[PDB]
Amino acid sequence: LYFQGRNVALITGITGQDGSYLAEFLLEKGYEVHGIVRRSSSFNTGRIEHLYKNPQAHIEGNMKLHYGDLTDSTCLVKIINEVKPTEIYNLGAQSHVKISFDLAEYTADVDGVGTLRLLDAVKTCGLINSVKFYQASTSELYGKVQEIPQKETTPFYPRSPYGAAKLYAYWIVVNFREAYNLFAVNGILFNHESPRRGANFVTRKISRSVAKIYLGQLECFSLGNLDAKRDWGHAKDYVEAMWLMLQNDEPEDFVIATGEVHSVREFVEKSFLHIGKTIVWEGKNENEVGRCKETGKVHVTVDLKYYRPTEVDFLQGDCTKAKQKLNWKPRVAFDELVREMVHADVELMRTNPNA
Amino acid sequence: GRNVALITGITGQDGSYLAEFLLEKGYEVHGIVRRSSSFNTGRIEHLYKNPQAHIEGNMKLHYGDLTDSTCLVKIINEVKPTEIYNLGAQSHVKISFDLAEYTADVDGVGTLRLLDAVKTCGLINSVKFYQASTSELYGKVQEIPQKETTPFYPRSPYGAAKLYAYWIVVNFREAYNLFAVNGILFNHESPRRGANFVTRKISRSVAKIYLGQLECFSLGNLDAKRDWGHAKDYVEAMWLMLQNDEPEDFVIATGEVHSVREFVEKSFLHIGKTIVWEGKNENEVGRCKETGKVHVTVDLKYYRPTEVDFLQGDCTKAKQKLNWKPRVAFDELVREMVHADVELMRTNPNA
Amino acid sequence: GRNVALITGITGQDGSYLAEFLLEKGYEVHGIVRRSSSFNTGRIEHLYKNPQAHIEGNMKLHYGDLTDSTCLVKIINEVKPTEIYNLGAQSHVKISFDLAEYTADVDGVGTLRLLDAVKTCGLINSVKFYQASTSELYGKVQEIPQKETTPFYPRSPYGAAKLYAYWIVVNFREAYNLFAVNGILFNHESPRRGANFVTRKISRSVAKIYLGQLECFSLGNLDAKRDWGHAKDYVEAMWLMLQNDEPEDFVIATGEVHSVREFVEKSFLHIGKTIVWEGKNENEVGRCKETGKVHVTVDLKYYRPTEVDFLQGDCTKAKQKLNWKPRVAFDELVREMVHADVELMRTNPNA
Amino acid sequence: GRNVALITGITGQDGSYLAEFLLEKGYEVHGIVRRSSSFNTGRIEHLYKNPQAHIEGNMKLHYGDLTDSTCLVKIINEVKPTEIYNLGAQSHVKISFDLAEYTADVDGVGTLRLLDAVKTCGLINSVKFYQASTSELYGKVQEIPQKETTPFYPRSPYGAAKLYAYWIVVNFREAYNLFAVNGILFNHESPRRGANFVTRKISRSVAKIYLGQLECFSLGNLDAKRDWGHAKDYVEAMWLMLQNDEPEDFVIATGEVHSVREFVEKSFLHIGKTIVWEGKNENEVGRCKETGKVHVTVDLKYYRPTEVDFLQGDCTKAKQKLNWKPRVAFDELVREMVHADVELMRTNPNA
Ligand SMILES: NC(=O)c1ccc[n+]([C@@H]2O[C@H](COP(=O)([O-])OP(=O)(O)OC[C@H]3O[C@@H](n4cnc5c(N)ncnc54)[C@H](OP(=O)(O)O)[C@@H]3O)[C@@H](O)[C@H]2O)c1
Ligand SMILES: NC(=O)c1ccc[n+]([C@@H]2O[C@H](COP(=O)([O-])OP(=O)(O)OC[C@H]3O[C@@H](n4cnc5c(N)ncnc54)[C@H](OP(=O)(O)O)[C@@H]3O)[C@@H](O)[C@H]2O)c1
Ligand SMILES: NC(=O)c1ccc[n+]([C@@H]2O[C@H](COP(=O)([O-])OP(=O)(O)OC[C@H]3O[C@@H](n4cnc5c(N)ncnc54)[C@H](OP(=O)(O)O)[C@@H]3O)[C@@H](O)[C@H]2O)c1
Ligand SMILES: NC(=O)c1ccc[n+]([C@@H]2O[C@H](COP(=O)([O-])OP(=O)(O)OC[C@H]3O[C@@H](n4cnc5c(N)ncnc54)[C@H](OP(=O)(O)O)[C@@H]3O)[C@@H](O)[C@H]2O)c1
Ligand SMILES: Nc1nc2c(ncn2[C@@H]2O[C@H](COP(=O)(O)OP(=O)(O)O[C@H]3O[C@@H](C(F)(F)F)[C@@H](O)[C@@H](O)[C@@H]3O)[C@@H](O)[C@H]2O)c(=O)[nH]1
Ligand SMILES: Nc1nc2c(ncn2[C@@H]2O[C@H](COP(=O)(O)OP(=O)(O)O[C@H]3O[C@@H](C(F)(F)F)[C@@H](O)[C@@H](O)[C@@H]3O)[C@@H](O)[C@H]2O)c(=O)[nH]1
Ligand SMILES: Nc1nc2c(ncn2[C@@H]2O[C@H](COP(=O)(O)OP(=O)(O)O[C@H]3O[C@@H](C(F)(F)F)[C@@H](O)[C@@H](O)[C@@H]3O)[C@@H](O)[C@H]2O)c(=O)[nH]1
Ligand SMILES: Nc1nc2c(ncn2[C@@H]2O[C@H](COP(=O)(O)OP(=O)(O)O[C@H]3O[C@@H](C(F)(F)F)[C@@H](O)[C@@H](O)[C@@H]3O)[C@@H](O)[C@H]2O)c(=O)[nH]1
Ligand SMILES: Nc1nc2c(ncn2[C@@H]2O[C@H](COP(=O)(O)OP(=O)(O)O)[C@@H](O)[C@H]2O)c(=O)[nH]1
Ligand SMILES: Nc1nc2c(ncn2[C@@H]2O[C@H](COP(=O)(O)OP(=O)(O)O)[C@@H](O)[C@H]2O)c(=O)[nH]1
Ligand SMILES: Nc1nc2c(ncn2[C@@H]2O[C@H](COP(=O)(O)OP(=O)(O)O)[C@@H](O)[C@H]2O)c(=O)[nH]1
Ligand SMILES: Nc1nc2c(ncn2[C@@H]2O[C@H](COP(=O)(O)OP(=O)(O)O)[C@@H](O)[C@H]2O)c(=O)[nH]1
Repeated sequence: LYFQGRNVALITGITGQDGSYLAEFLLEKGYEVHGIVRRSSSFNTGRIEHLYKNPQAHIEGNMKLHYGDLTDSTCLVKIINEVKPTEIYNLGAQSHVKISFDLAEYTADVDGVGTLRLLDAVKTCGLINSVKFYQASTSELYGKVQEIPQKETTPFYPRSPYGAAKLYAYWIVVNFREAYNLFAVNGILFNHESPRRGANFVTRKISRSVAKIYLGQLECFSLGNLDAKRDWGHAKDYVEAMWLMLQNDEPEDFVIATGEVHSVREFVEKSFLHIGKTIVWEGKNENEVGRCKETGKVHVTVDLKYYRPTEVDFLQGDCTKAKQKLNWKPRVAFDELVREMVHADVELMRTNPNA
Repeated sequence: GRNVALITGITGQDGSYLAEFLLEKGYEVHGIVRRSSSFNTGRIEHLYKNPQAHIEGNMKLHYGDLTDSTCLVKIINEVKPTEIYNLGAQSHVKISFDLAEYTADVDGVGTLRLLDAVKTCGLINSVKFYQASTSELYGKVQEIPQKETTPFYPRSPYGAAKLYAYWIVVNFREAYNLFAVNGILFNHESPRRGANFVTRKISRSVAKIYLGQLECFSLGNLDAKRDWGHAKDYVEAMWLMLQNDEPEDFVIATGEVHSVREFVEKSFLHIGKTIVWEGKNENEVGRCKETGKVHVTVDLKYYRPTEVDFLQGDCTKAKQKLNWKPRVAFDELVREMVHADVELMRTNPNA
Repeated sequence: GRNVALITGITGQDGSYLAEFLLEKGYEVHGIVRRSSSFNTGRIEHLYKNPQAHIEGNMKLHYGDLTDSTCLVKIINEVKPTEIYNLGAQSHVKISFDLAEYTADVDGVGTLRLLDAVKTCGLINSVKFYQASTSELYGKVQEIPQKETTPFYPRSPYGAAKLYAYWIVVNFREAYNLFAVNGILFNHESPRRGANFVTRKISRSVAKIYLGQLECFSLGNLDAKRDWGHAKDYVEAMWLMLQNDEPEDFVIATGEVHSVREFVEKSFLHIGKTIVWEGKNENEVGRCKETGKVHVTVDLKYYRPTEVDFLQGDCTKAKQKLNWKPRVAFDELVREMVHADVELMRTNPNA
Repeated sequence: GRNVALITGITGQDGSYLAEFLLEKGYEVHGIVRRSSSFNTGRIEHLYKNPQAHIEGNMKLHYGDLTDSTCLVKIINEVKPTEIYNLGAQSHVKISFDLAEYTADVDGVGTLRLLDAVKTCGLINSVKFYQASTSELYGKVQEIPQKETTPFYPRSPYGAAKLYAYWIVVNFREAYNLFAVNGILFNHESPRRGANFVTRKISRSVAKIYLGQLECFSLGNLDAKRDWGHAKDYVEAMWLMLQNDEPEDFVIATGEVHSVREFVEKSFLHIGKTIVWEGKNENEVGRCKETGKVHVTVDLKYYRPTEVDFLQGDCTKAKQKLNWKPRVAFDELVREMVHADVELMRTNPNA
């Protein structure tokens, strides 16, 4: 049964980057934390296995995991009915934009309709007035940005099947809030990174590749659009904002961002500086290369296979509303983020060159 | 010289008028029809070459479903259309609250399945694609009237699914140079409109009352306001949007607003009865002034959890670029629908 | 005790007869109806309390779909049935080859969704569940005649989907002690049979030929042999299966076999014509002895890629345990269908 | 000629051994990999041309999912494989009871999606298709031993989904003349086996106990009896089936039966411990004879609602027609698995 003082979180996507930090953040506050984990042929729990009570035996304590999938309605109802959460964080998703162009229907089913399935499970279980629901929305919703900077009232313009699926999810969450008075909020989070970031997102790809070059495991790597500009924060700061949004007296949507913009090119330059290399760019378009000023070796090339058919050229978030209402502020700035990711990947690649 | 149209949703209101419109222009018209335990082709069976033997001529029908990717690829490969009109949908807003996932799968993901089939079949640079978008996208309207630059604010699972479809069509246009357009059509009605949409519900019920086959019927929100046009005028806009030199999205509307209550009042005037209202909210009833008899009541079961209170479309862009303009105005629409349902109900009291 | 039935597929042939059968026994009958752009309730509209107003009495209808889990849970939680008859299906074998995935989703996974909805609602010990299984499971028959223990060998995507449904029903029975049964029904027909199944296609076409509305029609495999009963007899067997003390699977059939050719011959005799066959394979035609006119041809588009040549059911187990026996035999079934279709086609040549 | 394999499920146990096998035979090997938030390629990363940079040579990987029809068509159309091995599946029986619908969509309908992609792509005449069928199809075994003609009786949602897949493969073979075969493989294990299948759970746990990193572990049904072979031997059989001149289904098994209890006993013997059993049912424990410590308990949460008590395969047909025989017998299998897991746990106590 529900009672005041019992805090029970259900996290979809607990094995991902954000889920892993959010689980840690909520455990520290004394929550019982439940997560939904996909069945996989090998365990996919590497980011959260340190949160077992006994990590050698994989015995659970205050973090409890359940097999499920956002495409299986019955499994979501069974889990929610057993857990009776006070807070639900829907972080599960096919979260990669480039992959969404080749997996557009799967991305729609998980990222769009899966949000509806989870909301519908809350309603089926009779929990509409018992649970607070956080939806992981995204600055990708702004796509071809209609305003600079982007805030909660900037109109959406998605540019991928991922963005379209997340737009459905955004509005179905609003509809449950308005139709049924579910406390449900959209966190419109701008890009956020960490050493736990998926390896094929651009920041982690750069930090991994720079680490491999530093260690002699790699000579060169390829990127797509060097001129893309992004607002990059640290995932550990942003999961705190997710929790603050469910602590708010009223269910409101918020932009969470740093408000500071950098290019992919700058992320590359700063990463290489951390291994003592100055990158000099030469050429243009798909023939642009990044050369080490000291040695003259080409370390970065461009490959059109990494371009997106409809690029998101520029993102910059204005989080004034969150600063005023939630008293949220980012604590990690861009330069520290880059150093932390390169440093962590150098250590990772030293231990395991196949990592 | 080749004009081959493929219409999903050909059995519905709009598909039936669009089929007639394209046949009149000499198109070969193909339609996708759902398997049904009884035939669902009543609106188009007059377009068979031999309607007694159900033998096809220039309108050809194919079993399929917007939730079955393989069947869509198979049909598009066989037909090789030059124009595709995606009119198929679970199109009812109230039903979408109880069938939210089905509505997402057909109206949202089904649009992606059809676009993906176009791409799979190698047609991305030859076919022109029309998406049936909707004024329901404006939902809780952010401007009056609503135009192409008015932000969307959907208010039902139908609206949210159609918003996904709107943007996935834009993405296929922008990513792959598909000639694909969104028709943002405001409400449009006809004697072929589904019986549980408000206008046809009213005209059917008023017809039955005129013929003494019914005494009373119940509605939901009487003060909802809508921009109502005639479906036969609007399918022409769909075709015009694919004739345009460049693929653009357009609002199609009359720009004139009336309430459900006004549709009731005008419908009853056509059968010689003046409705006067008494009471409030779910206790409001509509009584014939001349006889004192109650003919209209309100039932909360017909309300929607999140209502769309007001729609009024501004189709300036379509007027200027497509030269489209509506022909049937509200008063004629009501008269036409009441007259047609009187003729139908005369033939069959159970209709 | 409470007698509340939930019928999926209530608008179909069997659902319409089962609803009548259960209403006569005093049940409250609930059905799940697909949203459709025209109403699909023609077989059951006479069961409204007021058929002119479409007001429900003891038969109550709910919009839903076997591919929407949430909707199924909502309906089962509202209705709390004591008996569930899962008759809803894409039931056409030929169309299943073009709609294989949709047929799997509705006929196979939909049965699982309904069973899971029962379990989700906490009714696993409180409901009896009937699954509409089919002689198509025997496909390439491994025994003649076929009984409950005959090994299955399906021959179409419909057969495969129904076989999944058969085994998931058995698994719910064995794993969770659900009172769930498979009715393995052989072909059953009626004047309400879908028009594109072979028996109704023949009876409709013979009627149209009698009335001068049609000259000729085409069939597929004339040599297919079937065990054909009357749907009205067979819905009684479904009910008897849920009255049984223990959940058991049963074959329901006549045990008598006739060819499609024979059904054609007997149907034409009821309009006073003796059909005489000439030619072979795709060139075979049936000609009226009295007039010399060709009335039947063969068209390969009606062949199935993997035919089911022969079905003959052995219903000894049901005769012994349920005291079930069919009341309508083949000759009376034919007469009834031809007679009903002449009446229908006289009233409407486009029917 | 051209030898290009497409392996779904390449990241799994069998896919990793099959990829190795086909690369050694000179094939270009393509694999479909699911998007995952961390890479799921641990079993095959040594097959990159440069494993430090994850650069591909003769093994090429493609993102996809068996539930996404468009992605399968794109991959198959790009690869143009000569052989397709459908190993991708939710392959865990206990998990299938909680994930019944997902298991149906991937293991059942996903097989149809892959077959339909072959057909869509025009490859029906140029590809050989292997389906990963399973002795779980026999479930409550209807013959002992089980062979190709033994009737199936599945006992889980996994079994039911794989039964759908088996018959849809047969139907593509018979309807469209696709060279498509069902490998009916009995249980096969290796040091790459998923950690929550019973053999690998035992070997992992015995290794952790040996190294003092675990005290005890729990099992479900100790008395279940299985036919266990080595995955490395069995992937050769898959390839042999597609080398056959005619498409036939084959049982692949050892024909030797052992219990879970015996697997436990033999595993502990390899670390120098004699397990002795005391108690009954869920209170049964396995105790070290030497030290008196309890190392094995029983937990009903690992029981399946409908167990498969006994499997024993008869692979006479494969021995005659394929000249296949297993190289690894049960005793060596146990030894290899415990030794491998000891070596793993020495490197990483959290493994
Ligand atoms: N990081 C950003 O910059 C950012 C910005 C805004 C919004 N977002 C959104 O925020 C959320 C978390 O981001 P992230 O960076 O943590 O993404 P991530 O690392 O890619 O984690 C995705 C999670 O979702 C799970 N998942 C995927 N498909 C699923 C399914 N069908 N059913 C259930 N679970 C499934 C994954 O499981 P596996 O481990 O099994 O793959 C993983 O746990 C996502 O919804 C993402 O779209 C991210
Ligand atoms: N009328 C309006 O005021 C209005 C306004 C803007 C946009 N729209 C959109 O315009 C389009 C047509 O409107 P309408 O009034 O003609 O709607 P309609 O009469 O309800 O017709 C709906 C059509 O879609 C078909 N359909 C439904 N589910 C399907 C599925 N799963 N697969 C394939 N076909 C399916 C229906 O087939 P059955 O006959 O088998 O049910 C019917 O042919 C719809 O997309 C509607 O949402 C309508
Ligand atoms: N008649 C036989 O000889 C025979 C023999 C053995 C087994 N069966 C099985 O017995 C059952 C009834 O047979 P029938 O002859 O009555 O079939 P039918 O006339 O084709 O009726 C099929 C019913 O299922 C409904 N339905 C179809 N797809 C649906 C979906 N996605 N969600 C919900 N409902 C859906 C149809 O609704 P619409 O009206 O909207 O299409 C109709 O009510 C079927 O399962 C059939 O496969 C028939
Ligand atoms: N081993 C046996 O004893 C045995 C006996 C007979 C038959 N089988 C069948 O043989 C095949 C392989 O067995 P295994 O032991 O190698 O199983 P496994 O280790 O569990 O591998 C399962 C594979 O399928 C992939 N997969 C899961 N869901 C998928 C999806 N939705 N789309 C695409 N790929 C997906 C998995 O990817 P992730 O790595 O991303 O999870 C993995 O590559 C399976 O079909 C299994 O059912 C096994
Ligand atoms: N541990 C690990 N790391 C990998 C793997 N593949 C790539 N990377 C690292 O990922 C980062 C970005 O590389 P990318 O090419 O931008 O990533 P993609 O995900 O787009 O493509 C990768 O897909 C793989 C998949 F199997 F998923 F299809 C393979 O095809 C691989 O060759 C390809 O690079 C870099 O740091 C890589 O080292 C892998 O299997 N295991
Ligand atoms: N021919 C016909 N007309 C019908 C039928 N049901 C309603 N109407 C007419 O439709 C108009 C609107 O009535 P509504 O109540 O607003 O329509 P809904 O679709 O919301 O609800 C209807 O659903 C039916 C369904 F079976 F689909 F669930 C039944 O439950 C029916 O009782 C209910 O009215 C009016 O003019 C009606 O005459 C029917 O079966 N056959
Ligand atoms: N009332 C009505 N009857 C029809 C219709 N089409 C066929 N029949 C009658 O059905 C019987 C069987 O004919 P079939 O050709 O064996 O039926 P199919 O379902 O295989 O094919 C039919 O499909 C239709 C569909 F639209 F669904 F795709 C059209 O293509 C139609 O031309 C074709 O006959 C006969 O008695 C017919 O008179 C129709 O639209 N309305
Ligand atoms: N490396 C690793 N090994 C694990 C993990 N969990 C279990 N094991 C090992 O698996 C073997 C079998 O254990 P089981 O309990 O029979 O396995 P299940 O898959 O049924 O259940 C497991 O599910 C997990 C999941 F997150 F997936 F839900 C967690 O709940 C975990 O506590 C539970 O054991 C043993 O050798 C374990 O060491 C893990 O996260 N990482
Ligand atoms: N993932 C990825 N992104 C790249 C690459 N090269 C440039 N980018 C750009 O980097 C930006 C951020 O991409 P990503 O990290 O995947 O996050 P996104 O904002 O969700 O698309 C996008 O504009 C990409 O187009 C590359 O090799 N991989
Ligand atoms: N369908 C329907 N709508 C009603 C009824 N009573 C009032 N309305 C209102 O009429 C308006 C138009 O409804 P509808 O014809 O279904 O078309 P919509 O604009 O797409 O929702 C909506 O605001 C409804 O809430 C009723 O009985 N049925
Ligand atoms: N539906 C249909 N079946 C035909 C036709 N001609 C021959 N048949 C055969 O009649 C038999 C019964 O078919 P049908 O009535 O559809 O029921 P089924 O037994 O479920 O396939 C099958 O063997 C068909 O192949 C035809 O024109 N239509
Ligand atoms: N996975 C698993 N199986 C167990 C356990 N204890 C007993 N078994 C039995 O071991 C047998 C083989 O199980 P498994 O390795 O998962 O493969 P399966 O034959 O496909 O079910 C089954 O009869 C299980 O019930 C356990 O803890 N885990």
